[PDB]
Amino acid sequence: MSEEAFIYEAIRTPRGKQKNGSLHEVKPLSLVVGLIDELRKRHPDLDENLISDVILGCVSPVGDQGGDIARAAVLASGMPVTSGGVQLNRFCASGLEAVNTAAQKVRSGWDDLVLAGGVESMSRVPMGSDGGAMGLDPATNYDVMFVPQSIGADLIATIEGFSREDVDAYALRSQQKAAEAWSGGYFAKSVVPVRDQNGLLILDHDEHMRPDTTKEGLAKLKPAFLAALGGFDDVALQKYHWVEKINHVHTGGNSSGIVDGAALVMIGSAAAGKLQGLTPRARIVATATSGADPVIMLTGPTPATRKVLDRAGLTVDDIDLFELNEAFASVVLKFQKDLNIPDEKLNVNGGAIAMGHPLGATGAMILGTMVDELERRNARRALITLCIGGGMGVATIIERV
Amino acid sequence: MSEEAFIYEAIRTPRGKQKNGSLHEVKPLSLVVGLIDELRKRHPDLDENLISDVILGCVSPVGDQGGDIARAAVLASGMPVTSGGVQLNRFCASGLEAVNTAAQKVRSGWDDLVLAGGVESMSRVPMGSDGGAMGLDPATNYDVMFVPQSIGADLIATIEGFSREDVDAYALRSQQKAAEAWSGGYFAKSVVPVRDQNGLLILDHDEHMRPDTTKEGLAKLKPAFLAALGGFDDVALQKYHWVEKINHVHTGGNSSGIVDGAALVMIGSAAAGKLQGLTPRARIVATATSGADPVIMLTGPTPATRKVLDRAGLTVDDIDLFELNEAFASVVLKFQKDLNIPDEKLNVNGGAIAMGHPLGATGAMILGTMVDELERRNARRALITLCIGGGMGVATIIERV
Amino acid sequence: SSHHHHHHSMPDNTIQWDKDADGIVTLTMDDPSGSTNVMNEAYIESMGKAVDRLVAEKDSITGVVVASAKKTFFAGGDVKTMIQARPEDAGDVFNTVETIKRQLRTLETLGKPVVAAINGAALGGGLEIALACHHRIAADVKGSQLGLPEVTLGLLPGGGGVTRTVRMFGIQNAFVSVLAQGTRFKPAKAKEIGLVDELVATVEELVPAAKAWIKEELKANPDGAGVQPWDKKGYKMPGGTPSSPGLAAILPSFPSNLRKQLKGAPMPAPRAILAAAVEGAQVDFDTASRIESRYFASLVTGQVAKNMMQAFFFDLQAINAGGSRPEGIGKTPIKRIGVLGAGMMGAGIAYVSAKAGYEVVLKDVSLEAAAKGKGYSEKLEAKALERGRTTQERSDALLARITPTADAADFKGVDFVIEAVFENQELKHKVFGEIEDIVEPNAILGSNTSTLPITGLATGVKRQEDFIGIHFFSPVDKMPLVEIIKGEKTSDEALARVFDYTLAIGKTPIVVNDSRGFFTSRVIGTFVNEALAMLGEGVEPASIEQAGSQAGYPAPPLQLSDELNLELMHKIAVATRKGVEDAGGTYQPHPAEAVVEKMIELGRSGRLKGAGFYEYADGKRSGLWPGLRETFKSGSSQPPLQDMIDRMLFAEALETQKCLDEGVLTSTADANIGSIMGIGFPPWTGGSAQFIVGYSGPAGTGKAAFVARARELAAAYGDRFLPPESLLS
Ligand SMILES: NC(=O)c1ccc[n+]([C@@H]2O[C@H](COP(=O)([O-])OP(=O)(O)OC[C@H]3O[C@@H](n4cnc5c(N)ncnc54)[C@H](O)[C@@H]3O)[C@@H](O)[C@H]2O)c1
Repeated sequence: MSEEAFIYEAIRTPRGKQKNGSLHEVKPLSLVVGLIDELRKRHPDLDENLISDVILGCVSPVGDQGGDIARAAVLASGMPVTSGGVQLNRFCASGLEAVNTAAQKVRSGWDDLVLAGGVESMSRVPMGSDGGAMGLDPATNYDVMFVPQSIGADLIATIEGFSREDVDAYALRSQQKAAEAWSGGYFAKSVVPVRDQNGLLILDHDEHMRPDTTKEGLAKLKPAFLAALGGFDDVALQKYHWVEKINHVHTGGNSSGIVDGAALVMIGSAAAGKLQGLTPRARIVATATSGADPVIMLTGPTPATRKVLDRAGLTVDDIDLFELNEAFASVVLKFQKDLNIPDEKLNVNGGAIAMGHPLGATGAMILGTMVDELERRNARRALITLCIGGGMGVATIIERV
Repeated sequence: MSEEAFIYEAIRTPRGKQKNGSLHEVKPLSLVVGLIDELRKRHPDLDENLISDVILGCVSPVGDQGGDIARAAVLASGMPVTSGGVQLNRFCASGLEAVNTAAQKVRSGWDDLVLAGGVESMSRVPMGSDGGAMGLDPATNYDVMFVPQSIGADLIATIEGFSREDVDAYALRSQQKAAEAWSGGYFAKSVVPVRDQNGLLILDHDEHMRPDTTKEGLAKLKPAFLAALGGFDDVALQKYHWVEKINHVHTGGNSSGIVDGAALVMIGSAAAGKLQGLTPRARIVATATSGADPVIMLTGPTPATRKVLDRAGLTVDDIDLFELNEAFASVVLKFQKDLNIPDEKLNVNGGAIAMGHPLGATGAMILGTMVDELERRNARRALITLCIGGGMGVATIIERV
Repeated sequence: SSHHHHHHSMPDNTIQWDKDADGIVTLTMDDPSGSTNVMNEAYIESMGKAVDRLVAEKDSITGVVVASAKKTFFAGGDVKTMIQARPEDAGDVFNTVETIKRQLRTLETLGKPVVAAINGAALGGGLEIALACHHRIAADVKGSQLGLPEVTLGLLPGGGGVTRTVRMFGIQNAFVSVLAQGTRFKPAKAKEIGLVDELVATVEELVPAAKAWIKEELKANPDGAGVQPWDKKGYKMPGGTPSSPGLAAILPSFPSNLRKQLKGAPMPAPRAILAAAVEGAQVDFDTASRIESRYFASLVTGQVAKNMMQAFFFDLQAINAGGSRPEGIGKTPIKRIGVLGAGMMGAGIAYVSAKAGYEVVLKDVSLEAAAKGKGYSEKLEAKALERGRTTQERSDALLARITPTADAADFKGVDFVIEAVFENQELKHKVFGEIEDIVEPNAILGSNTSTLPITGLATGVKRQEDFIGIHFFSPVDKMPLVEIIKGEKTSDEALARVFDYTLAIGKTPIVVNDSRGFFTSRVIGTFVNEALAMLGEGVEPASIEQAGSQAGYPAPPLQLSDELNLELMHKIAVATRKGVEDAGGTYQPHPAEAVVEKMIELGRSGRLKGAGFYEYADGKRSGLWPGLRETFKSGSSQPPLQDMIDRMLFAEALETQKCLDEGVLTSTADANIGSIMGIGFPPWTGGSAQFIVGYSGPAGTGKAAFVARARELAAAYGDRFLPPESLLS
């Protein structure tokens, strides 16, 4: 609690799409090493021995992403062998959980300078490749009513009265704001183009974006068909017995995109920044971990946001920018409806519907997205949260410096 | 230092051996739920909504151990859906890293009461089942000079002049002290026997122990036969060019045993324990993460131990007990030789050579071992450290309360 | 570490030993204390000795043949012991199935071929013994069945049935086809799915064919002889193991699909079978077998298995043994049956009587309608001939026994009368009175009425001693229960003669004394009325249907309320109101009657009109009526779902005890099987009467906890939940 945790750098790779994507040929280890080299370029005289850990979120730590990919990034990039390296998995919030853990390690006074972020090469390591204790054990799956995230989003839209046109209207809004952010140059400094071992460009933009999306194009898509396997609808209605039928409104156009990407944030104390000649950009104000019902897994962002607002001593009116991951459109509309979030404050530079949701890295990507927009708008505070599988939730408040 | 991190409970399962093991039929998820239910038995009026996170280390997070097994333990045990759940992997220190991160989250002020530990069912999910970002990439394996731990251990013995009789003498000491600790009732309160759904006993002791071990029987054993694959000796000697020949002194009797087990520690602030009527057993004085050469992969404890001693303003003389994981005998004799650790302070209740090394859970197992031994001896401080794959190191100093 | 139950410090011997000149040991099972071979304590010791001897003489043994001297090969386990297993006996139950399976595992790994000579029914542990063999030959004799039906008793195949069937077929096929529903298979279908390898025509060929297979297996497959596919180096489980990427992609959907087919009912046996199957496929065979043991003990010591074992084993035996049949009555064979009424019921009644081999004279008004009921019986044969079950020799004999007619004098020589004419007492009197003197004086005169009391209907004939109620359920050809109703004038001989008829047609009888609503129609009325009351109180209809499905019923109550006409339930209310008002008492209306009359007021009388609680389109039931929530203001009353469940289950359980107190029923076994087979009471309860002695909730387990929970419901929802004094002290 003593030491304040500051963000000195927050960068990410472009997000390459799932089918015939530019980043499919890139190993996820290389996605992190490139970001490490970008930090070295922005700080040529950085004493890397002062870096005590590298914390990466990764939801499928298997194959290309197994064996502590954070430690592999430390060794492969030639970082000092004392610079740590640890992988963590908290499902969709792993990217933000790594930053929060890095901040909390700084606050404990026992760590000075830490790299935090995530990496998820979903084109190479699909979701569920790591198996799962809940999914593959029938006794746990039977007791804990397991249901995919897509069914929870449809249940939210059904209970809240979110029509297919309502969720598609938000999906159109995300494509527009993501296109406007790239056109205005908002992402020019934080999106680090991925290159090969020869320096040749591989990807410099978020190729999942469909900036010419129309209301007519979204209306012609078809609902999701772990889903498309029998049982999950009846299981959800067994707990939500007052709901008669689930309205399946979510498609590939109003849900987050399967993409590859990585993100890296440099967090340290004020003394670590002054000693290394690093200018602070934002201060980690407070973090929170909570959750809601594990069938409606995506209602977790609401109690996690109230929890972090309580700790920081703030209210909704004190936050200039709200950044919630766009796993599904109904989740964001539910979050906006509950906390009365103004529309011009919510996901102002587009979200995962347009740019993609690289599971282990999305939390650090949208965190650095708010570090840039707070600077560009000359605004003060931002709140970043993500829904989680299993019914969890994580929220973080940052303050521009 | 405004918020201090206190250990209120520290329990573990008995360690079941690799072949014909008692715990082979037990899901690793079930190993964690049993410890969760034990904590409930010791505190029937505990408000589990105050528990904000469950942090489990796991080196092979795949299959039975995939899909965030910490969150799986939260849901399967019926804990509040707000109780978090995150899996991490820092190789052999994952268990102690989970305790450190829990303690650091408490000191940050943004977490109140956290369960921390680890689980590793090596008889069901063997080492390397998760793949590896290094071994899968030949260009990276070729660059970092990957050399397995057992060969780093044999290389330590050759450089430091440790004979086959020397490493077998320490192994005999481990078997004797583990047997004396079990016979003396030291482990009666913290080793929670594993039972089936019917309450029938599955395992109540560390079955990997060989209490009747003799020096003559250890000599009849043969050296270890991944290190059996060719090239690793020549790769190691290319890095350590002054050594002409590696003396392979390590066998299955002087190295850590492959076992199944789980450990769980309850960590919280003073106000959180007072609120739930919890009596503090020990205090986390400091944590540190450092590293050593990545080819030797095992000299990490020495800089990590010195780093945590400097962080707490202490020296070796201020420490009553030293607990270093017995991954290999030469690792412990090297650590003892460097820091001049007295023999009466080092692994006083035996170690992994006798009881086993469940990768993800060991760090939390040997930490609770020192919590009990400090109470039993009425001593003040204990330092706990584990060597890590990739040449990393983690050390923690606890103080009896 | 032993093939025996005791290994410290004198049962029967049930196995003979024959070793021929070629070293083939023939183990012939023959329990001397019964006609059925069973996995009792005597078998465990007998098989334990033989397996000890098979190992000791292995240098002189070339093959093993398992056979049986009884008509059946082997049938089930020791249910009288499993029902007494308390939770503190879990270790004893665990050790018992481990000893049984260690025997089979030694027989399976003997290094020699082992063949099962399946001469008859191999059910439960009987098939598990044959599954331990390397080759299964079965005689295609009639009456023989094979399967693992211990899920029907609340148990699981704990003698290796789960483990071995998963090794043979994979996780999905073994669960769906064999384990989850305990399906019984005729030898031809047992060979089709793979439970049986060979078929022979008679039992005489079995042992010689088994020995011939052993002699042939040794010559052609010497290294693989006596080695199961899963004990070979390169065994690959069908469909893959849980680690396989193809199975892991669909594996998380197995529990959710099972939760769909079970609709959320608290039936723990299928859950444990799926758990033991998947967890077993993750480890070696021996570890998988021990995991199977622990799940087996978890079911045996639970209350749900004690409910099902009581209902589907003990209660069913007591009924089939004649527990409600009058004492000391001889059998009176049936020469020619005569059915008065060719409608939906009389068609099936004439079919099930012809399928059993009885001459049936079917009468109706016109010969047109007299053959429309027979046309019903050709629709079932033309579908049983397409499914390749029966023969054209049997089918042409069946339909020949059904004689359609409109001549009343055609009832000459008819000694059994089953009337299915419409619910009109003057009509039943008319149809009977025009037939009593043409049929024999020795003839039974039965009525299929569901509401009209047998006492009043019997006064239309002279031999009221021969008048009785024979109440089938629709459809007749599938529903197993026959509710025999004893009128005031009904003789014991007539009751026993109909009891013999019910067993002769393959159905299960219960004896009921004459009363309003009898037993089935009365008890099920409290179930549908309890749900309509909840709808009027303001409970969401989707929650009410969810409560009925999760309670274990086959159809939710509002849906069932549409099948039974709402103006039919309203008529039963007016009929019962006149009965109480004529007696002088004041009729207190059930809170559901105001819901019935409100729905009838809106012209939504149910499925026949196409409008009820559900909307209907093209004969297919659509969703729930959207105007239903505005009518009853649903959503304003949100009680816990478990209260809705208990309100329906307790309503029927209390009404069952009232039936027992009033003497409507004679035994608890007739009440349990009557409620299970008759009205669809959830099988996990073991019947509406077992539900009292087996209730389990936060209050506890037993009759007292039932009384406490009933009063907890009474103070919250109405005095109808107050228990009768017979359940108190
Ligand atoms: N429908 C059910 O689900 C159900 C359930 C239980 C009991 N029952 C009882 O079954 C009987 C009705 O049987 P069903 O549903 O097959 O009949 P149904 O509804 O098909 O009735 C029409 C039949 O009545 C016949 N009929 C009318 N007058 C006749 C006469 N004088 N002689 C002979 N036949 C005459 C018609 O010819 C035709 O055979 C009633 O007693 C009813 O209470 C019916």
